Amino acid sequence: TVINNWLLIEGHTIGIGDSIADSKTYQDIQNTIKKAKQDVIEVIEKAHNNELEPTPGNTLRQTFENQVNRILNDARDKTGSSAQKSLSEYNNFKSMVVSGAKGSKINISQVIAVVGQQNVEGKRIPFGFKHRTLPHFIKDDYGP
Amino acid sequence: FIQMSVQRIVEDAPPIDLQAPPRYLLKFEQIYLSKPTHWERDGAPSPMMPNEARLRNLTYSAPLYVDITKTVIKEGEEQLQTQHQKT
Amino acid sequence: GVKLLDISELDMVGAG
Amino acid sequence: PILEFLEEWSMENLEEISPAAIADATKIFVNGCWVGIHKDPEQLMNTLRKLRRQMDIIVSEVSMIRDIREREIRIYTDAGRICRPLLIVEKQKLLLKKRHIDQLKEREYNNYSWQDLVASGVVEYIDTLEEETVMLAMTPDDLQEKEVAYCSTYTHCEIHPSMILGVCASIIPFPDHNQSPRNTYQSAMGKQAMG
Amino acid sequence: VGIRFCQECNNMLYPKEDKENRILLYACRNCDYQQEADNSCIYVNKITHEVDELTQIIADVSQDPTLPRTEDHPCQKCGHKEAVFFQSHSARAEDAMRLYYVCTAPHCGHRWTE
Amino acid sequence: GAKKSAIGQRIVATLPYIKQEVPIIIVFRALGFVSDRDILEHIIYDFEDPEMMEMVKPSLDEAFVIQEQNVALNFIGSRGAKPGVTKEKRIKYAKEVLQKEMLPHVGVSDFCETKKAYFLGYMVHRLLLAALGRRELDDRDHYGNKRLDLAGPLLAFLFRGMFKNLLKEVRIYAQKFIDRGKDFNLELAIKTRIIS
Amino acid sequence: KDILCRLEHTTLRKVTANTAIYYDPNPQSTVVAEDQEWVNVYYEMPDFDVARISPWLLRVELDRKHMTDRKLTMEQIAEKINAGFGDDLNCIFNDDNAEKLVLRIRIMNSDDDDVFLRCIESNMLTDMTL
Ligand SMILES: [Zn+2]
Ligand SMILES: [Zn+2]
Repeated sequence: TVINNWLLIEGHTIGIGDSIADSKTYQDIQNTIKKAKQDVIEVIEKAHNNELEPTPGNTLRQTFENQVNRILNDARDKTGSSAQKSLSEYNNFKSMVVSGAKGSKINISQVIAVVGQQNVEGKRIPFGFKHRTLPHFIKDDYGP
Repeated sequence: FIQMSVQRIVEDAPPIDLQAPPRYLLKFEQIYLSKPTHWERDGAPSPMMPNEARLRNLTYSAPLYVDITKTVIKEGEEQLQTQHQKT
Repeated sequence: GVKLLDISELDMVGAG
Repeated sequence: PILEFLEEWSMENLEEISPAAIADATKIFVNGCWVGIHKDPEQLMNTLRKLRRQMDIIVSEVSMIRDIREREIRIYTDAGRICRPLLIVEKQKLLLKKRHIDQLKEREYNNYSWQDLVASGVVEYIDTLEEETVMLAMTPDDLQEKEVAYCSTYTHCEIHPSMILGVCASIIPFPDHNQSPRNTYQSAMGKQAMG
Repeated sequence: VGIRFCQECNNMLYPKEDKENRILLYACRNCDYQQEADNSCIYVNKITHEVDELTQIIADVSQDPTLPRTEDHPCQKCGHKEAVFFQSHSARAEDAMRLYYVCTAPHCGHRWTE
Repeated sequence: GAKKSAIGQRIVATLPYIKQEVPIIIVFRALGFVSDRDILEHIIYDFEDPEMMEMVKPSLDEAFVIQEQNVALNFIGSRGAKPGVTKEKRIKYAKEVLQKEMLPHVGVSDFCETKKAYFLGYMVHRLLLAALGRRELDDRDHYGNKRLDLAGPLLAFLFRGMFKNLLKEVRIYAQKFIDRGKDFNLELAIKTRIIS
Repeated sequence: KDILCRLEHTTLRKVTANTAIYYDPNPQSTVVAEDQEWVNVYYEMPDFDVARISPWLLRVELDRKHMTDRKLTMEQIAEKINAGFGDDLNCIFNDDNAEKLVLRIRIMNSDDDDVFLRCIESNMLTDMTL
């Protein structure tokens, strides 16, 4: 009763301004994504030239998948952390997350910075078509 | 389905041939569909509008007719071939 | 193909 | 008519070939029935696509798939196959031009409609089987413009990506900004909505 | 490796030993037909199976629009710059992301690997 | 065991209206191809590929005892759903099953047997390309392998069986009158409701 | 890693590159020229060949990579095979001097004659444990 009645004086909301980050934050996120895509391309080129060596206990496909998966995971959480640092104290997403009322830090990162890797049965999207995930790509394309 | 498949289904069905004696043969050749029609208590055809079918709990259906050629052979080297139109 | 019949060519055999 | 056209062309029937000639030739299937073989598959497929795009002997819904790696040409004509129209692309250019758009602007009082678009060989129906043999552009404005090349050989181009959605999912405003379970929930709820 | 057929019934020639001469003969069963077996090898199976994919690659894949094309690797038989590159994507072409390359020039179906 | 895989893994085929899987080369001899070279010509198109040949060795070895079309037809007929008590009925039943039930889309006339043989070769050829890993296994939920029966094909499916019932009914009525030695009226023969 | 190799199940097929059933009726001779050298190294002294050894030959190649990885040597595979089959199979092996790790097998000279070796191959590849 007491907190609900005080909230009429305080009030609490959520809006577009709570999901907006400054231009510097967007530029940092885009730079992180460009770096991640570039190093994924380098890993792909190492794999194509037979320069990538398999780790103990994993085949070469598993080694490549582990490398690119950890790459995209660290890129995603770095972008999410940078977006979290950009949050103001009046930001309502942060107010609802720090209180534990609803949501999580991953929700803020996905709303603001990067939704991240989409996984099916614990792997990246499989080649439903002939060596393709969709008709809009070229065959044997393991890019993000 | 209506324009082609019904015709092909009737045509590719085996012709009927029977014997006890006089041989009988039956063959279906051509198919006809009228519009959706309702027959009242007296039996008068009228065009069945679909709203009437909704309101009166009828079935919005059209009748189906077929031309049936019956060829009877009375084991005398003759074949009497009578064609019932719109059966 | 299936021929269409107008309502006037339907004889009153369904009532008989 | 497909069998008649292929017999008119150099497709060799299975009855009139020794098995020695099958290894170096491409098998031809029509509705899954192996009809014969053909020794120059590329120009055959060019001819078939030319006939389909002109609404010649091949109707629009007939779908032709060339498995180059397995040397097969499967032609399908039966019902039940799902397809959708895609704009044809030639030399990184849409066959759709401003003249077609001008004719379609006066869709009334001109008798120029979608069927004339299909007859002009600008847009063709592609089925999910043939999509495997199709390199498709998402939007013509950027995906096929000259740049650092990703793919310089586009065979088709989408009309608009938003048409992947169904009926109840297409009334969602900004569905690409949502979580997809909630797109599904709205697709259920619009069915349940008053009106 | 060699597979041999009879000359009267064209049935499969099974290897057999003539111990009276200690000689291998590819004999037809149910046809009493015999040949001088000179291959001197009756069975083989490549469990390592490092079999070449350039043998399995068909040059007509140069015509595929969905495949990736590149100018980085010129052809070694005609010097053509454009080439189509792809992976085996097959069992017995075991897990390895290497690229096999096909010359895009017509009438030059040269295959190679880098 | 010890000698099962000594010959190696082989190819069997299970057909409609047969209560037991039959070896594939027996089916080919039943179609009328007794020479092994003719069969492998229908199966393997590149005879300079040893791997396909070692794949088809044990299938040939299993069916080696049968070496004639009539023997293979008797072999198939003995294993039918309703086996023939005599050899003639067994061969006739196997011939009918291969005529009408085995790959009918290829054809139903006897002269299409060659086409059927070629198609059957292609089928096992595809299996070999799956066994050697040269082709990917086809995916079941790949929607290119699907078809949608709409109102049209579905109503055709019903109408076929219902027209069968109607023709059986008018057959019974006409034979009832024919066995009695008298003529029948066609209008009364047709039970309309069987469709309606 | 040594203990890991000691307990992880390794069969013959893991370490073999390929095999081939030759004929080679005279065991002094070999159909393969490279084989003849070390076969003669094992044939100046007779080893169960004074009587007629079976005139078939089963020659297997062992992968150098898997042999080194599993810490396997040439002789102990032959010991395991002889333990499994007694002296029914006379087994010779090339001296460890090159990656071509060749092992020859024949049926005992006291001895189907040919496809029995195929049965033995299908057996030893899978079920036999190194
Ligand atoms: Zn013979
Ligand atoms: Zn070249």
